[PDB]
Amino acid sequence: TRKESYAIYVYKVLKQVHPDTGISSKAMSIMNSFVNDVFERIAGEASRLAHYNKRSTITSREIQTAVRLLLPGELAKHAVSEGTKAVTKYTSA
Amino acid sequence: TRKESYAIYVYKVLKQVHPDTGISSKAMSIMNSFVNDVFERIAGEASRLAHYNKRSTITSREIQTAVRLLLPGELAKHAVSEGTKAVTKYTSA
Amino acid sequence: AKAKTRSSRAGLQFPVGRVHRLLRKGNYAERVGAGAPVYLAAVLEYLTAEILELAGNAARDNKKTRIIPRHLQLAVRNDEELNKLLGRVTIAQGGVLPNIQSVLLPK
Amino acid sequence: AKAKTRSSRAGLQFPVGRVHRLLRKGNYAERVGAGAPVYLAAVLEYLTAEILELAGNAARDNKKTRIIPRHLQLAVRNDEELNKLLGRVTIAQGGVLPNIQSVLLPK
Amino acid sequence: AKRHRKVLRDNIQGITKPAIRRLARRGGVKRISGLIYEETRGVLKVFLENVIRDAVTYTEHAKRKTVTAMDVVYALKRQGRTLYGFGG
Amino acid sequence: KVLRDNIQGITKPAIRRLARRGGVKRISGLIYEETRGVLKVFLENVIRDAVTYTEHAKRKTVTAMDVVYALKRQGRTLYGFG
Amino acid sequence: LLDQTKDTRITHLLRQTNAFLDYYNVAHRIKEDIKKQPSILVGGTLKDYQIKGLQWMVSLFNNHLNGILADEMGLGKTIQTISLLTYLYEMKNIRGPYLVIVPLSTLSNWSSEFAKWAPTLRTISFKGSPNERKAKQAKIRAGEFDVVLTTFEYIIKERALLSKVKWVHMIIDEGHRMKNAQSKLSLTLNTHYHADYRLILTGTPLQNNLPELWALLNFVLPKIFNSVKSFDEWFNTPFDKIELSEEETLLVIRRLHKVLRPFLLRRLKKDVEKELPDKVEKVVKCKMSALQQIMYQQMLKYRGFNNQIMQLKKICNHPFVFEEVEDQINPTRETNDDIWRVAGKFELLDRILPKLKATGHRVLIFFQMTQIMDIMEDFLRYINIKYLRLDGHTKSDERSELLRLFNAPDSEYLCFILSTRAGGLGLNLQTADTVIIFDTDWNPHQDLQAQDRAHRIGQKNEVRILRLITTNSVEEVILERAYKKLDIDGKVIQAGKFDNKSTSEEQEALLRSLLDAEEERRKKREEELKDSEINEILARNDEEMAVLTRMDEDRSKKEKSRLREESESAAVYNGR
Amino acid sequence: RYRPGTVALREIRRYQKSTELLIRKLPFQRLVREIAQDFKTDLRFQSSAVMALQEASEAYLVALFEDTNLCAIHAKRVTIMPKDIQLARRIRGER
Amino acid sequence: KPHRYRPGTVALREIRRYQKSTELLIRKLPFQRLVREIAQDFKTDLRFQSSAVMALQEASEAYLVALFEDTNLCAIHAKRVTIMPKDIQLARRIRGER
DNA sequence: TCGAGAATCCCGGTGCCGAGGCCGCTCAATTGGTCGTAGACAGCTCTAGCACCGCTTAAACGCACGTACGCGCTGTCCCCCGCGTTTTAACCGCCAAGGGGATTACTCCCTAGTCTCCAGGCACGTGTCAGATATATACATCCTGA
DNA sequence: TCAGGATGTATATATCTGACACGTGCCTGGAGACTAGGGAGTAATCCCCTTGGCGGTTAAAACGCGGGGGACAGCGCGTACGTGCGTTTAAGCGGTGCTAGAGCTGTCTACGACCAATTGAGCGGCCTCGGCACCGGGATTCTCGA
Ligand SMILES: Nc1ncnc2c1ncn2[C@@H]1O[C@H](COP(=O)(O)OP(=O)(O)O)[C@@H](O)[C@H]1O
Ligand code: BEF
Ligand SMILES: [Mg+2]
Repeated sequence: TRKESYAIYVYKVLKQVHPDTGISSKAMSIMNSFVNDVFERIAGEASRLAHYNKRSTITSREIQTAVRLLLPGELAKHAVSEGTKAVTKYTSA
Repeated sequence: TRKESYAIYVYKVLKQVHPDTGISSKAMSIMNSFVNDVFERIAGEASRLAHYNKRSTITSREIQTAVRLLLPGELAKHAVSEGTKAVTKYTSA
Repeated sequence: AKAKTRSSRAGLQFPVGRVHRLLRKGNYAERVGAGAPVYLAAVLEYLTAEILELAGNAARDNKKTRIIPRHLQLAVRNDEELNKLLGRVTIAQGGVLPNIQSVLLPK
Repeated sequence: AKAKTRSSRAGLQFPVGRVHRLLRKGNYAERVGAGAPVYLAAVLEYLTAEILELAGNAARDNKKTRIIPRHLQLAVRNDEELNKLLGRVTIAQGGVLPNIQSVLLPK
Repeated sequence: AKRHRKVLRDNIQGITKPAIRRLARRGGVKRISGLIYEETRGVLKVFLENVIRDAVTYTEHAKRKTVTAMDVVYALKRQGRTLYGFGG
Repeated sequence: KVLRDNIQGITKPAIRRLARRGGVKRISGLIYEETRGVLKVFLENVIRDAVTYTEHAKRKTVTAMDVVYALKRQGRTLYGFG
Repeated sequence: LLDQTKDTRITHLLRQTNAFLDYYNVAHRIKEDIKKQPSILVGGTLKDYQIKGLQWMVSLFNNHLNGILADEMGLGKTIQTISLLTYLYEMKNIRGPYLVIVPLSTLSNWSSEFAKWAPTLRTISFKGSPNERKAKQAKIRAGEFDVVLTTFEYIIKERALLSKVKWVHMIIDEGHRMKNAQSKLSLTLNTHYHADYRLILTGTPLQNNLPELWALLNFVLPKIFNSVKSFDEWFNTPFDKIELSEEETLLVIRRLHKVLRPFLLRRLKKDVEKELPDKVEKVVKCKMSALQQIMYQQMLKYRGFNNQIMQLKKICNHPFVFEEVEDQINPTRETNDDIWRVAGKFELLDRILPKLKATGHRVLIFFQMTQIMDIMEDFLRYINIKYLRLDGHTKSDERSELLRLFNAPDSEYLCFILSTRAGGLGLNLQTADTVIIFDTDWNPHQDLQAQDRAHRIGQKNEVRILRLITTNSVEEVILERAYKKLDIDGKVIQAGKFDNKSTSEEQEALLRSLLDAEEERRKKREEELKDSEINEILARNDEEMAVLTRMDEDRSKKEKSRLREESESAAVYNGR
Repeated sequence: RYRPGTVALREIRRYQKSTELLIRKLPFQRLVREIAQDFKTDLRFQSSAVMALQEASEAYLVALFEDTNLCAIHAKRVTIMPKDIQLARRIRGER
Repeated sequence: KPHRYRPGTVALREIRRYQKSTELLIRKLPFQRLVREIAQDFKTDLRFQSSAVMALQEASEAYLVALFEDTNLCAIHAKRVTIMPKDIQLARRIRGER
């Protein structure tokens, strides 16, 4: 049985922000439950937005509006900025 | 465009409980939004219970446990009683 | 053969078929069992029957034969369990239960 | 041709493919677009980068080079927006921000 | 005055001392301090901003210029306060 | 094996320490029993939800995941345990 | 085709006459005429028109038939109602209970012609607070009176009372106010129980589009109330000009005349007198200012909502109607020299005013509401030319009081402000002369409605009308559409003008000559700053041309100019 | 003249008796439009939407004055104060 | 005379001490026996993982800490430095938990 | 305003168990192709939303005035804190039994899917009465004085 | 403590209407019938994590005992808010004029589901080694009685 997690990814991002700082296993578990939490939130709001507008497909627009609903203020603005840049670079190349 | 509702059904149940009493249109709208609300609650809890236990099928057991989670106390007991009786009579005949 | 509605088999007034459709297209799970719409429709019938029963009793107490949102506000909030279920709900045109703190009354 | 990961195309460290799978099998909608896992993974990268940034700053302020749940409690609650997002969250081994009401201090 | 109006108090002041007074009479309040009014206007403005930003968000997502009742219902249910009778 | 008076196992110094962390300076002598009642109610709720989850899965063991789903079920999210 | 309406609606005329209780004969079958007035009428002069119209409406009375008065204006609907009741029930003596309802703009007026032009018929009015009413319908609660004179909304509030008693003959005024049958007034007139005889008075028929010809002839008559949805395709006449005008215009409109002859009645002032001095109608044009003109392209470029129509009407009239603009122009908002130098309407206005007061002739002006009239008050007070003011929100006390303040010939005030909608029906004046209209008739029936308040029976002066419009603006396009509509009903109401006695040759006379007029304005479809041109309007004789040269040694001779930071800053604050 | 506090109680029973809306339409609608101007310009509102915001707003303020009354009465005072309001909003977790 | 601190100083030093660390303030075995007793009334013969009991201890202790924070806010609003049961049940009445 | 002294920070030293990197070993992520279909875009209709004014009147506003209550101050007493002493149950470390979670192999039958057929329910009308309103009349209650 | 008046509040009858209850034509979604297949049930085995016990240590809890400070009651002052009245004033209702965008349809096409082939990123098991817990001593700081 292989149970996957986000551990190595939070580790990589941590080494990007603070290359000299490590993280304990418990804090890694907290980060994992955080990523799963926020993921289920944005996915749920995307499902609601897709159901109310009568569409069967989740696109970047529904995820964008969901981010603008969940994240207050600057988290929403910078989050939509980073995500839009990521989809931009993704489909451009 | 035909927009369906629960109006006539709440009307029938009302005529079962109180045959002599009528209902205003606004109260019928409140009853409609109530039935839709509770429906989305029980269906959502059933989806969560089906996802956590790793099953792709919603059966009467998941709906039962969802009713026992949402409805406090006697509403849960009598609700599970009526529902179990309804499935009983349904599959029996 | 003549088609008989599944709502009439279990003795339910609610549309077992419609509930089944909403469970199929509601993106809840990938597959839906055969007892889910019957059981769920029965639960909804019990809840609706109770809230309409209390609403009818309140309407009869107010000498009005037509249920109004005020009678739903009173019928719910006067009941403990339905108040615990609906505690987060704001009912339109509901009003507030008459209440005064005993310390505010003259003496 | 040599397969290149979609996470490397957009410049994301998070598994765009895994997010896409979770959106497909998560019973969210019936169909999933091609920009949803990229955009969502980017948002998660921003949030994780911020919370780990504040956690690293708090760890550096406490003279500890290893992040502990206390540093997550401080790093979150000291920030206004993350406190508004996580206000309903109970972090294990978090503790409480040091606080004393000014009226309780001697004079 | 008469030559030019200058009668504008804006809008949030359009919520009147007797209005808030009545809302307090319904809540069970007996006597009211003179400073309750400004605070009540501030709180009302806050709550209205919180709901309206969401309703306008749902409106912009659908690519519509009209804010309907369903948008407000989904904003209230979005913030945890459920409303009945207007649809849902 | 009937268990009784175990809520008395919660000690006056314990609750006292919880209040010292909560910012409370001085405590009245009547806080204790009430705090025990409140804690017992909370545990009744969370434990009935978790035990409900455990009954639905036909398992005899209550996993930490069930407790997490009960807390998130009530609206209090607990990170770090899964 | 539809002549089933000819024979069948003639037999239907028999159905009203006997069964309810050439169209010149079978509909009018009960005949009479008298050129003598009823004995109750006192202090009035008898002309020829209200005779034929008098026993014409009496001919509608004896046959038990309703009707509409299609006449121009100034023919004394009040006279026909007074002499109507006083003659009829001078004979029969029943004399009541009878209902008359008029706009609140003129109420005590109608009672004033119920005062001097005849006594012996009492009046029940409704005005002011509920107390005076409590006195009135508390005294008359037992229902004894000759006539009730009321207004519109008091049958809506007092419909719970005055509709209980039985009525016979009602008089409702200004059918254009009636308009739609979907309006609450209409459907609540069925809550009014029944009054056998009816009538409607109007200065002009309904809107150019005319879907509501239905509503009209439903409230006017038993005729068409059976089938509501019929005529909407039969309205296609108004909406190959020779062939389309032929089939549509000639066919359908010949049908409309064929059916509608014995209902509407219209005449002119030249028919009764010829004392009408001129056609008494002109227009003018104006210019703009660059600082204001930038608002056209910039503020039109803003495209927040509904402004594009609202923005240009204001800025060509006043910049100061906008609060922020007026604030940024000057902080002090004191009376200033540059208030009238911002636009051209105030420049040419300051040009005409010295000649206005010079010639000793007065002027009427119509306005938009709210800030426009305020700023005009500020200008007329700035150069100090005294003025009355009138508008919708004023009370009835100073409504009638101001009406009396006009009637004094010693008046030192020449101009004054009056509301198009509120006051357009608000006065009856033989002594006025000059008229000006800014709004440019969102409905033409309102501009021609309030337009005739100058020329009147016994006018010893010569009327001139001016439409003040600025070039390169939406408002002259609104004038374009305005006389486009004047053509639209030009096939309807200008077709309805030759119908009085049901003549023959005059209809094609107005088709060839009038058709040359609509063709003339087909040419029209696709300055005056010097003293002489403006002198030409108000001259009307060489004597006035000579006496206006005394104003040329200052306005022209004069022993700055019209016209940036306000443009950029204005663009900043208006960009919200 | 009535003793002070009697008219207040009669108003309590009166307004708690009926369902009437306690805020006038047009001012509240202009307020909603002003607040909505700061988000997206040139928006259209259905009447049922403004009525919805009025229902939720009035009910929210009624509950807020209930809890505020509980605070004032807990302080042994019959007069609510701003610190009672902001106290209730501090305990609810809204700030 | 033996040196004694003025009443209220030790309480503040304890406030800083316990607010400084992450330590759990309730002893394991009593809390575990309490959880088991409460769980007996639902389904008999249940098995608990250690991480589950630790979870209930985390949520319970954090909940009581927040409850004492709001209760302290009530007591201070009453112009008193001593929390009382009416402050607790007041906070639980305003939160909507009763 | 100051020393005695008890608690706390700081610094140097030591031992350890979890953080961090490596290495097979998958199995899910990537690529390449199809195949049907959701929605993108253009077009048409027409409904409700926007502005504005007329007109009435219930509500708001400003103000005069009284007295009810919030708040400051004081005294009392009681009860909870700070500390010492004594007891006990938590804790840790180890050991042992075992049963319930976890997985895998086999099988079957419940539901998705499609086609066919028809009536349960829905928009549109029609009539019609529950109650909202108005008038008249009498009871409940507060406020006053006795 | 107890009677009299004025105000608001309840009751009885009449009346008048707009929303509610019922019938109707129709049509699209629900029921019946049939088929395939894959997910869920079920038997069997493995093991690891739970429960239970025992013994030795000791930090922590219970119990008591002074005493000082805070909870609470009382009292008095002053000022701020209720209450009523005359005066404005926009709210409410209506009515006009325009048109922007909600709402539906009809194509038509890019786009995502789905299956076969392939392989390398991530994971479980497995090794170091060092950042941090723990301790012992000294210097420093904050509290309390002179
Ligand atoms: N014979 C007459 N002599 C003098 N004045 C007359 C005569 N007939 C009519 N008038 C004028 O006509 C006015 C009444 O006309 P009015 O009733 O307003 O016509 P309408 O109602 O058609 O506009 C009066 O003011 C009166 O001065
Ligand atoms: F005589 Be018109 F009606 F001015
Ligand atoms: Mg007239």
